Amino acid sequence: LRVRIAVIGKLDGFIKEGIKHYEKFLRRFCKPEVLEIKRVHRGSIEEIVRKETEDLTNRILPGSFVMVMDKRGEEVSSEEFADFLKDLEMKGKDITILIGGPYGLNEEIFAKAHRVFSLSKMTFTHGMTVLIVLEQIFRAFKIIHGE
Repeated sequence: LRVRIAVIGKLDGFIKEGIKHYEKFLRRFCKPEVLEIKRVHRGSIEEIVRKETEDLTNRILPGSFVMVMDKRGEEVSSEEFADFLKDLEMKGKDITILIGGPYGLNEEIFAKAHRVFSLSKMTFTHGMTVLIVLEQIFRAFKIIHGE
């Protein structure tokens, strides 16, 4: 079961340390991968967002369940998230999670998604989004597996 998180933007030091921390605990349940995508596009905000969105969509694992994180998406509790994960673990379906940069995402991405989730009414940075999602995945695998 592979779990890829593709994220636009350079991750801070503490964010990379947190990734390593959650990866160590997640390895008993899945194979996690965090891909950092270089915020190097120029032009109008619309063109920057369009190119960043293409960059994320080009990192979707083929045949995976795609979760786009966006505050416009549906809110979900940890219990609900665990149900989603239990279902995907039952199906042996890999998961790609996509996180945009500071200007947001282009619409072409929503048509490639199986679910669009909002983690809060609050705005989180790209790095904090990665940490929250890895911790929720860990939490969800613990709930499902008794622990």
